[PDB]
Amino acid sequence: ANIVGGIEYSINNASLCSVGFSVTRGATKGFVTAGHCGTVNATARIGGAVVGTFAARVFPGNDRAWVSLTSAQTLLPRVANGSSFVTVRGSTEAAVGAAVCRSGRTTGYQCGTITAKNVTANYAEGAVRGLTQGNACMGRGDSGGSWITSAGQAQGVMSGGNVQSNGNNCGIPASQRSSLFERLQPILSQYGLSLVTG
Amino acid sequence: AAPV
Repeated sequence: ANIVGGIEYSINNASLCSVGFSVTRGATKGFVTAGHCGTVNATARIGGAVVGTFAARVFPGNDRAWVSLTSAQTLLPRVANGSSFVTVRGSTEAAVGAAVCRSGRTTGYQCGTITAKNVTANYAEGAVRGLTQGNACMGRGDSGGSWITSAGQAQGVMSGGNVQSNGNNCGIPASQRSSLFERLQPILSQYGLSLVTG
Repeated sequence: AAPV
């Protein structure tokens, strides 16, 4: 499969999440995603074909993971934007007030601004600390997807937020949305990963 | 808040 930020993948033929970013670990290919999407060794599939397994994860506390892929996968430095693509150029962290977009299988590509950093989410499973908050809308299924600036600087992966009864926060005003992402920097250093760029 |  071609690995691009924002596309759907399923875990153990049950749950769905979105791909965050293609990365490598020495000769190993992989993608970063949300830790809540799977447990170590869970199997990831893309379009019904097995692509790899969860190699590590932390959730709750943090919300991060990486899936190591088979050699046959094609890593690309891109994030889906409709039928088009945003090129990944690096991981400079943007500051509060910067515009940012996110990509995932349920709401597609959405943009907004970063409104706060170091936010705690109280999920049923336990607290997740140190998340950054944006006001781009998102929905059930978008987890693990990419957060990126139009300039191509990767910010983190989709964690959670105030989903309404219709499964997203897209029908409430930007001012009332809390969409939270796990910072990419600590994920790359924690696992020794390098981002694929173009 | 909920994960996703």
